[PDB]
Amino acid sequence: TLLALHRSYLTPGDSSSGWTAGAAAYYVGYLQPRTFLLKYNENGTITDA
Amino acid sequence: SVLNDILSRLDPPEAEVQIDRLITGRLQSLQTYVTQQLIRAAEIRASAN
Amino acid sequence: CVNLTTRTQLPPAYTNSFTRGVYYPDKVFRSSVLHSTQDLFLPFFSNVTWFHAIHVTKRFDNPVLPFNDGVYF
Amino acid sequence: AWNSNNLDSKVGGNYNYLYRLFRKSNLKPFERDISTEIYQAGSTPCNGVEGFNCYFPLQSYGFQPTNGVGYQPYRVVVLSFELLHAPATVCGPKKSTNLVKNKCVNFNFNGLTGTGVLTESNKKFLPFQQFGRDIADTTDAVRDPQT
Amino acid sequence: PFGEVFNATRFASVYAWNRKRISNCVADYSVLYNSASFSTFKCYGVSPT
Ligand SMILES: *[C@@H]1O[C@H](CO)[C@@H](O[C@@H]2O[C@H](CO)[C@@H](O)[C@H](O)[C@H]2NC(C)=O)[C@H](O)[C@H]1NC(C)=O
Ligand SMILES: *[C@@H]1O[C@H](CO)[C@@H](O)[C@H](O)[C@H]1NC(C)=O
Ligand SMILES: *[C@@H]1O[C@H](CO)[C@@H](O)[C@H](O)[C@H]1NC(C)=O
Repeated sequence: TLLALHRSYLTPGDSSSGWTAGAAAYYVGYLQPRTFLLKYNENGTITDA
Repeated sequence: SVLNDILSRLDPPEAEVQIDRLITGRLQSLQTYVTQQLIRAAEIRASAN
Repeated sequence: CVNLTTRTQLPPAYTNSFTRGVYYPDKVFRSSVLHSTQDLFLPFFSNVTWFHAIHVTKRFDNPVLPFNDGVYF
Repeated sequence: AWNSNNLDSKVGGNYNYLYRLFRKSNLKPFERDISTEIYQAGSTPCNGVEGFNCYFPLQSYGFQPTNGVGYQPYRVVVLSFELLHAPATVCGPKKSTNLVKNKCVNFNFNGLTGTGVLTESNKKFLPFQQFGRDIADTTDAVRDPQT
Repeated sequence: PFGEVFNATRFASVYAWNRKRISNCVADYSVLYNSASFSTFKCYGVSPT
């Protein structure tokens, strides 16, 4: 993942230590082949599987 | 699977072979349904009696 | 290349993801019908590994993760 | 496939085209490996020596004008395509016709052939999906490309 | 762009073949067949005509 740094005046002022990034999060889950039963709504959306 | 697709994308000579497998299979499917129906019909016939 | 300093090393935190990642398998649209498709999907109730880029002290981590046979982010 | 003998005949000679002789395992279908290495057989691996039991990855051609036509080089192009996966970008020379509604007609929509009365339908196709199907997986609705 | 692939300055060696993907274009396949300057035109799974 690419990252964002919330650089401010309070930081030292360099590329190695000057950063106050704060809160950030992500989840990674691997995918594998499986058989799924899909239910389709009258409109067309998949309500549940 | 689609009959039209084979007809549309294959040569007339080429269709002797591809269509034949489809036709043979479909007759067997029809044959199974008819045979099953007669057996089911008899049970109903017995029930009717 | 430029670097960053004072990072905290901790074991990964894992949290459950359930009934998520279901996606339309293909272009066709159907109504009021159930169709079973053998398409790669996140298995239901399969563990996902949480990661933190939050400083809340001196915490910042964006480690490389292998993408094998489909990855969900 | 075709011959271009004249193009492949040079006074100096041509040897910029190379085919592999040896490889440890068979190449996968529709997969190309251009890695420069030398095949190694059994013991005493050459490790770049290209010595006994070690071979350079590819061998040069012999295309020459004097060279016999039968064995002379052919230019071969393979055209491969798959269908019905998605809307097809590469349509043929066919010219379109005006849409007819509520009358039975023979319709070829994006390489799909069937026969039925066509009528406007209320179902909400989400922008992404081109076709439609019923409970028994038979085409029920379509979106005209122009329309 | 059928022409660029068919008539080109150079043809790649087998070890590293050249693959081109053609999209969003209308191409008349029949004209290639019409020319008949190519010795082998075997077509598999699709009728050339
Ligand atoms: C590809 O090369 C062929 C063969 O050289 C070209 O076919 C010729 O085109 C010219 C100009 O249109 C005609 O006057 C000739 O009669 C054609 N045949 C030959 C053998 O020259 C073709 O135009 C070229 N380009 C493509 C198909 O894009
Ligand atoms: C589904 O269609 C109905 C039609 O009555 C509509 O009321 C509803 O808002 C639609 N919902 C979605 C998610 O499209
Ligand atoms: C959950 O993740 C842990 C990681 O240690 C793993 O051992 C376990 O098999 C996973 N269980 C499920 C149900 O995904």
